[PDB]
Amino acid sequence: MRLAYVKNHEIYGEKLLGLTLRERIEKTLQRAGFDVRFFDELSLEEAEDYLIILEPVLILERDLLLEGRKILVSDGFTVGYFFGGDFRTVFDGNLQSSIEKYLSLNNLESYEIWAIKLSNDNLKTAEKLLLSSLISRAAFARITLPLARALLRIGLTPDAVTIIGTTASVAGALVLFPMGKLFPGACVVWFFVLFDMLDGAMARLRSGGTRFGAVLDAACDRISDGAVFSGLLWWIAFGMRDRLLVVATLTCLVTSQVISYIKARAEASGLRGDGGIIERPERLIIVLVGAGVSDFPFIAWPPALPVAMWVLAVASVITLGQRLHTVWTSPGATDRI
Amino acid sequence: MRLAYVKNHEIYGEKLLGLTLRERIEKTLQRAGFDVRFFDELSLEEAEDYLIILEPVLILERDLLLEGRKILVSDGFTVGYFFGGDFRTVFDGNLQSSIEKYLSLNNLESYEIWAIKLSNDNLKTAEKLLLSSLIAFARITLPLARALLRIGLTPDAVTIIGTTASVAGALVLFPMGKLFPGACVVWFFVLFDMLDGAMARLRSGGTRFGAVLDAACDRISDGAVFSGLLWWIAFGMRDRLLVVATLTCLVTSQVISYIKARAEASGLRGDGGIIERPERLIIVLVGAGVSDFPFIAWPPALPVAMWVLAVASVITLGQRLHTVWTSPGATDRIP
Ligand SMILES: CCCCCCCCCCCCCC(=O)OC[C@H](COP(=O)([O-])O)OC(=O)CCCCCCCCCCCCC
Ligand SMILES: CCCCCCCC/C=C/CCCCCCCC(=O)OC[C@H](O)CO
Ligand SMILES: CCCCCCCC/C=C\CCCCCCCC(=O)OC[C@H](O)CO
Ligand code: NA
Ligand code: NA
Ligand code: NA
Ligand code: NA
Ligand code: NA
Ligand code: NA
Ligand code: NA
Repeated sequence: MRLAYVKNHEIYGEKLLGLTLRERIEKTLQRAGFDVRFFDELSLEEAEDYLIILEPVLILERDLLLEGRKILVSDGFTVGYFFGGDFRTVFDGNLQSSIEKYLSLNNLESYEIWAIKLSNDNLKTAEKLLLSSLISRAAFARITLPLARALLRIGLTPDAVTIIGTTASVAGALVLFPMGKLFPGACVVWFFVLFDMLDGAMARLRSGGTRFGAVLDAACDRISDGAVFSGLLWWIAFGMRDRLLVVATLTCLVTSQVISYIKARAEASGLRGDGGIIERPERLIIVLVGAGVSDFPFIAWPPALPVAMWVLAVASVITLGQRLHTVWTSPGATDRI
Repeated sequence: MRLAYVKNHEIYGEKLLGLTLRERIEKTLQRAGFDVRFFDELSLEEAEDYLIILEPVLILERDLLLEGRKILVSDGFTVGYFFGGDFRTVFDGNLQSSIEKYLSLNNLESYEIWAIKLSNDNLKTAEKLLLSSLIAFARITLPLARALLRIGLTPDAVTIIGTTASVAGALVLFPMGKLFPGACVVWFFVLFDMLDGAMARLRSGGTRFGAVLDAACDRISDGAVFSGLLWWIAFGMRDRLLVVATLTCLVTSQVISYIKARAEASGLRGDGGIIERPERLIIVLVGAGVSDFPFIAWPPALPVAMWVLAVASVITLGQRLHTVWTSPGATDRIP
């Protein structure tokens, strides 16, 4: 049903980390559900999908999801094409002319794949990238990049997007949470936290960000977390009138601020301060899911808000210790000044 | 290589200002480029220079430069000997006679250094002289630091103790409405946490970890102060507008410090602002204390201090950000 036509190249005969690039790309495409056909002159068997790979490439993605009609790209180089079966009606023997005709007749999008075009002079980089791949950031890039392109094209800048997302998140948190609309507040806050995350991709498309932009993005993270926790606290203290839960919420707020501060300050002194069980994404998911479940339409479970807040509280205290341990074990930490 | 042979003594195990005299003289001589070897009977390893210290001594000089053949002295007392490697050819097992022979065979000059020969009955004077060497503040802060070091405390321990005591004061006294005693306790133990700097100066000089810990504990103390105040304001006073002002103060106090830390982590500046941590603490603590002052408390001091602080904090939040924006290299593109 799915055929992957790979053009034979000289470098696919080279070995890399025990296996040849030929078998490597073959198994990679087979994992993606493709039947692999190497070729020198293209003969289009009847299929529903065609993945045609013309340049020699090492694919660095484990899970490859291809749909629609796309041009696969990698660092600006056009790796291959993902066409429908209808391309057989346009393929007239001359591959370049058929490809150009098909691109003129159809709507195609670009598909940024984590891969590297193989040449005689970059195989060491291919080895390094394969090791990096073996340890989804690639799927994150493949989703964020078109949105970043669109936002840049309508005149937005990465820092502007940071401020927009942070302002919308604080507005949602401080408006919807105090009046008890925990589920729509959780949705709005999550949407605009994801929105604020786009500034990095936008700066990558501008061939570079700035240090001020990074500092602004992080300080805005702190502002947004403070606002989420403050709006939840307002609801818990004055809506629910729950003193124990206020204790948990104040603990969550202060500890999340200090957890981020430890990493920042350790790096300011030239040390490490990262780590911990609960970082910002897990922290936001636990509190927002707890708030959303507590106000879910029709079948809300109100105890989800306290359970999330208490678990996070303990999970934050522990993290605060863990990061301190990181600072304590960083080289030069106990060095005398 | 140059070897410093120090004769072992019981008194080198005594601690002065947190560190032992053995470790103190060891680090001092290592700063001078010597490999330090403690001994009771001398075995001369091969070296280019020999620094022989026989009496127990505290060296009070930071920069010691030894080049020729010399006799180190201090106020008439012979501190040590600086001989060449050729002393290995004259050492016959008995150190005093070999030293006298080497002195008879060579011409040496007396190098007057700043040191003190240690005895059991002058350790207090030696500690006072060491304190003079390492550095009101002098009458109150330094003796308190010396006392805290003497009972085995270290700077990081005092940081944690002072922060824990201030957090306890804030979280016990403020929520039940005891704003004046809470302000007193918090101020006292913030000063206590500040004693960590003097203790580090008296010891090695402090660590990067210590600096990071002191600052993170500052953040914890500020969070606890504002949280106890918020508890009282929300459930004791039932004043919601003042609660928004207090939440603004809390969040902004965390974020203001985070900006500076994060900018410095990026190699930029982030300090400044109209209201810094000492001013913030003075404002909120004075407002709470005046609001709960004994006999004739003035209730409006708490809200005025908070709202000012809120307005003063938000502005500060911008200023530091502007500082980051104007730091050299801030807006440079990173390829
Ligand atoms: C500084 C931001 C303040 C602007 C807040 C905007 C809220 C608009 C009102 C939205 C509808 C909420 C209705 C409601 O039930 O609560 C009203 C409440 C104020 O009313 P009152 O009870 O104080 O009279 O409303 C509130 O109390 C809002 C609670 C949020 C207060 C916490 C502010 C913390 C700021 C976070 C960091 C700031 C960035 C520098
Ligand atoms: C610009 C700001 C202008 C503000 C103008 C004043 C507004 C009204 C003041 C209310 C404070 C509450 C008054 C009564 C509560 C006293 C607060 C307090 O500290 O109480 C301690 C004591 O334990 C309690 O019994
Ligand atoms: C580390 C920073 C995060 C820690 C955050 C912890 C905040 C909660 C701590 C103590 C509250 C103690 C409550 C003491 C009793 C309440 C007094 C009260 O307000 O009672 C009002 C009364 O019911 C009608 O006027
Ligand atoms: Na951002
Ligand atoms: Na920027
Ligand atoms: Na951000
Ligand atoms: Na209650
Ligand atoms: Na301290
Ligand atoms: Na230290
Ligand atoms: Na401190």
